[PDB]
Formats: sequence, C-alpha cells, structure tokens
Amino acid sequence: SVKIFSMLEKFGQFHWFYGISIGQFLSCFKRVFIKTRVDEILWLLYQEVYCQFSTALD
Repeated sequence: SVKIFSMLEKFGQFHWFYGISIGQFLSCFKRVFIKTRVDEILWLLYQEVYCQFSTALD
C-alpha cells in the first residue's frame, strides 16, 4: 500500500489535475474488504486502486 501511494503521488506531481489525497486511497482500501487471505487482499487492492484511480488519468 505504501508503494502504491508513493507511485500515485509521483503521478500527481506531473499535472495539477492528477493529485491524489490519502482519503480516497484509504476509502478504496476499505472498498477492498467491503466488496492465502493476505494474498487475496493484496491482489484486490491492486485491482481496486487501478479501477478507482485510472479514470482520473489520460
């Protein structure tokens, strides 16, 4: 999760529209549970981060 959020901030640094706040990110991580257990949680987190935050990118 820390790696993903650092990546998202680095994306945000290239354009004023791409900034990412911690709030949405943690909400998405909650969405993972709302919708090898640790592996499942990790894979779901990658999937959900991409689904939620790729729509804000070109």
